Amino acid sequence: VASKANDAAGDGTTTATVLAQAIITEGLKAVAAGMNPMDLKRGIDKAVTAAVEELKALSVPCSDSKAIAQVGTIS
Amino acid sequence: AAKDVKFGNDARVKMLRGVNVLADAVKVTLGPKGRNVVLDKSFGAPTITKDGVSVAREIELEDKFENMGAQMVKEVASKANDAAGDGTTTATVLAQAIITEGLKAVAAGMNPMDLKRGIDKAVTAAVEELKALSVPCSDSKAIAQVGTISANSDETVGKLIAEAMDKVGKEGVITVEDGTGLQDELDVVEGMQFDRGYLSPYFINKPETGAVELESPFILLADKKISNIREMLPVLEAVAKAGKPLLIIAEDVEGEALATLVVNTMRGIVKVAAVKAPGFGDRRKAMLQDIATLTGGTVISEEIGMELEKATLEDLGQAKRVVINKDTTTIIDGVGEEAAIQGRVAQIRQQIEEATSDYDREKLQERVAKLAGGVAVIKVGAATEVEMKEKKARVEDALHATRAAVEEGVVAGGGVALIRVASKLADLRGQNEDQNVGIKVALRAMEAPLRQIVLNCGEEPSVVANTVKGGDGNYGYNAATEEYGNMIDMGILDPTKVTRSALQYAASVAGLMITTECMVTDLP
Amino acid sequence: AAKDVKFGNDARVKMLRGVNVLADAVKVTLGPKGRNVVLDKSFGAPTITKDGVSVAREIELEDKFENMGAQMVKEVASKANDAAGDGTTTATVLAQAIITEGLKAVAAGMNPMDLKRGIDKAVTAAVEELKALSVPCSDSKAIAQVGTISANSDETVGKLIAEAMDKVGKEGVITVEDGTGLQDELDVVEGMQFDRGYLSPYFINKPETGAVELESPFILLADKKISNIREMLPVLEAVAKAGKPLLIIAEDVEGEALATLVVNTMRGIVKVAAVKAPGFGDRRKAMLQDIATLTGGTVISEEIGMELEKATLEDLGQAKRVVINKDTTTIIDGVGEEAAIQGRVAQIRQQIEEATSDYDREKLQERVAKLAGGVAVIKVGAATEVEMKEKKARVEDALHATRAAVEEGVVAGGGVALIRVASKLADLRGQNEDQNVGIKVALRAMEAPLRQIVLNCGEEPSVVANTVKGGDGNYGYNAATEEYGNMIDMGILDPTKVTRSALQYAASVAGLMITTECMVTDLP
Ligand SMILES: Nc1ncnc2c1ncn2[C@@H]1O[C@H](COP(=O)(O)OP(=O)(O)O)[C@@H](O)[C@H]1O
Ligand SMILES: [Mg+2]
Repeated sequence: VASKANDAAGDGTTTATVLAQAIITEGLKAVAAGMNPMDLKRGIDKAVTAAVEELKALSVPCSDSKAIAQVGTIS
Repeated sequence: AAKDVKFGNDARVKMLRGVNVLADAVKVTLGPKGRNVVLDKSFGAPTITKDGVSVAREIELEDKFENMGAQMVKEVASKANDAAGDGTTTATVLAQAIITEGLKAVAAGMNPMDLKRGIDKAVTAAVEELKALSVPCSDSKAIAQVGTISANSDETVGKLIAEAMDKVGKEGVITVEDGTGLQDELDVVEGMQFDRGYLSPYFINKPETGAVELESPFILLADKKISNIREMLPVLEAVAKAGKPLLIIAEDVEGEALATLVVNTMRGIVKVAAVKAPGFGDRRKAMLQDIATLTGGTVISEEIGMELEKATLEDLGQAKRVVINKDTTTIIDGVGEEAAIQGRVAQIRQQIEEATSDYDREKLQERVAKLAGGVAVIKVGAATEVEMKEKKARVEDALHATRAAVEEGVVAGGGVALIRVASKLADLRGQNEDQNVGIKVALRAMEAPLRQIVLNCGEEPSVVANTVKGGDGNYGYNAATEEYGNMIDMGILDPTKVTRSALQYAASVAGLMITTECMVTDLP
Repeated sequence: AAKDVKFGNDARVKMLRGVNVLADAVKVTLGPKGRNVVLDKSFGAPTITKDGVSVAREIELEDKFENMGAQMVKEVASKANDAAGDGTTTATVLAQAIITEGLKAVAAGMNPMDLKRGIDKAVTAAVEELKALSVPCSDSKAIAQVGTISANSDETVGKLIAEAMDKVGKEGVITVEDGTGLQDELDVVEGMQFDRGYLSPYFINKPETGAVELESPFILLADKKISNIREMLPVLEAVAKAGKPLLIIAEDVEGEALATLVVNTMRGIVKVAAVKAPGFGDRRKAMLQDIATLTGGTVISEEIGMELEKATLEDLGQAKRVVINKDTTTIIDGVGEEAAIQGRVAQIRQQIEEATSDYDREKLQERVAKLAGGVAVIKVGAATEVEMKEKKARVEDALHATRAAVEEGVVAGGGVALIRVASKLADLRGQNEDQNVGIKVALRAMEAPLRQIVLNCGEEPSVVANTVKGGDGNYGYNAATEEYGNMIDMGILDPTKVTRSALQYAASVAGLMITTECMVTDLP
């Protein structure tokens, strides 16, 4: 995850890693509760396809020099 | 003594294994078709047994901790039996079922406090459901019914119990003695029982019952706390040369004279036993005087000046028998004059005229009850001595289940009742998703006994379980004959008390463990 | 005996682990929703408990050093309880909090002596803040209030305490006895209590209280130091054949006769106990004569010629009860004549006319007080014996918290008070940057109890902590019901004495450790 995140945008690799550790922790806990892992997956994926649409909706264009300097700086 | 302390997970894992060894050894004996456990015995040949209570008693593990696990379940499952008359194994079997699944849950990273809540709810709910499934046992017909079944199809055992209850009441005290002829006998006789047990296990002279049986002994009725053995020497030397046992009823008996009387009996000259007096404070005064009257004995009150050093046989009470156990003393046939016992009744009955409180009226009534009410004795008749003390044993078994059947009724016996109540509350929810798991753990635990009976029989559990669940009420599987039917009709029943007690007691120790964070014990 | 010596860091690391095992085992039980600790017991089934005092008592480690750590915290937390009535656990939990964080600091290379200064300031300041947060408890209404809450919503317990204090004063001696009926009783009776404890723990006959309870014993009032057991043989043989206990009050009792009386009771014939006389020098003369008068006994002064070999029962005093603990003796109902006790009062009252010093006047007054002031006894009534000695226990609990509430008032009980005082002094500075760390270590240690209560309940600590901080005064979280509110209104309160004591005591041992450079012990 950490690696692909990087080939993709060259940033957010830590975030990615943090999310994965988190999906895994929680998911495995639910597998121990006796849930069906293939469904836990389908749920996770549905949740995500939805999240991505949500993000594309929150996204506002970054086009002025100030905004660009801001992403640069934060990075 | 330096201790070994274990925390959280370690603590609980040790506990789990401890309990598993207990349960795995004890559970294989559950059905009507249990497997054998071989129990070594220092001298001579080993013991082959299918009796869970016997197996349990032997379980003690090397790993302290692991041991503590096992000993904990043992303790509580024995209490189940203490209060119900059975279930020791069932309780253990269920105890494992919750502990296993709950304990996995905590270890997976769910909340212990919630898991307990869920289990506890699931139990509360099932206990209710049990009351609903429960078929009453109230009339003489029903009494004799559960008696006969509980005594293994023997219709005459059912009869004798029904008759005893028919004579002294469902509450009245019924005891069992060895029979003198081939004929059964039922006699009612002046006597009494009170909720007070032996002061030392070393008083037990019938190891198989965990009980003290004393043959027509003298009874000492002191009123002080017997601490010194000195007060005894006159009375303990008269009842020595009289070649008879001696029962002591007083405030208490402190080590100084207790530990002496203990070693004095367990391989020693005068064989005796002592128990605390019934009641406390202002009650015990008259409550002890009642037993005096009943046994024609004299009460040695310090508040009058008399001491135990100033006492002879003429002061001691007398009764043709007396049995003590863990927590009950019952005296049988008191030599106290009829003119006296009926006289005391007249005194107390009058005293009820006071009616200053519904507590005082009811408390004086309980006293009239014990005294004039009497004790019903069953003498078990048989052809041979082997048959005799065997039939005698089943009569005691049946009496147990019947007293229990009266109180809370009976239900499907094969595990069935538990399987049933569980499939009923299969929507049950909590608030935490963690409490759900709690409820489910508990629910699925309730299938354990049936699944185990079936397994022991060499049949498929899942298959029998599923079809028992498919039904309703007391429809079940009779592992003995492999037919489905109405378990009660088929004569496979447990008193409600016992199935409940088993469950509640299993649940208690499981919750306790699921919430244990620390464990302290001695160094290996 | 060759020793093993550890220095500086080694020494402290060992100490830390020692304390951590103590605290980690004891702390899991803190809340109204504690977890269980399983405590093995040689024979029989283990003990499951949520009682930190019980857990602590068992903790002793193999690694000496590590053990010394644990034992040190144990000592000091028990003193907290000694002086306040509670907090044993809380003290431990806070003790860890400081020790952990302070001890990291020292190891990081900061100055121990400053770290102590900072902690000690933070504490001094918080103790003040506590006095400010404190709500008084003075009138009968307030007494009964904290009583009832401290006795678990039982309004009748609050009443009886309020009534007792209403009879013999907020100072007056109040004891608790087993009840004879169903009714509570409150009687005032001639007696006395003085700050002097048993000479040997082996005198304890009630292991659960760590106390000596003797039933209407004779009282020996010697005036010399009892060293030889020879002086005893006449009196110790009369009180043997009298079948009664015996209390000894004299200068002291030296091993020669102490160690003999010790083994003479712990599994032996005459069961007795002895304590030192109250006061020293010229005071003890009359101070002992007071007890004589009160018990109608004779004082055996060597300065008169009488010896203990020249003493019979007629010389011994008498009282219907007497309880001794670690450091208190209180005698209940002395048989001394009214004409005598009132006579002695008249003698002493007159003697106050002297008024040569505000020390002599006040000292003769304390004597009049004990003698004519009397002792108020509560008899706890109940329906069953189990209920009885249970209710009796909560009455003693409540009495404890009430005596403490009177002295220093009450505050928010959920850890809350501590969390509060901490968020108040959150600017506090020292001079060393090292002293700051000291203050901060201490401040943040004050959140430990709340954080822990919350944790034991399975809720988030940080979140509950933050919102308790967000409020004012006695706003807090009630872990039992999970509602925020006014802790005092909601009936969750600690006497101010106990919260303070706990804090101060934890702070003492923490600083002691942070300033420890060497540790000497025996070789493994
Ligand atoms: N001032 C700040 N306060 C809160 N979040 C910040 C701040 N500055 C940067 N971040 C966030 O921290 C995240 C960290 O980026 P970084 O540490 O490089 O993780 P990654 O490798 O996943 O990019 C970014 O997602 C950004 O949103
Ligand atoms: Mg980044």
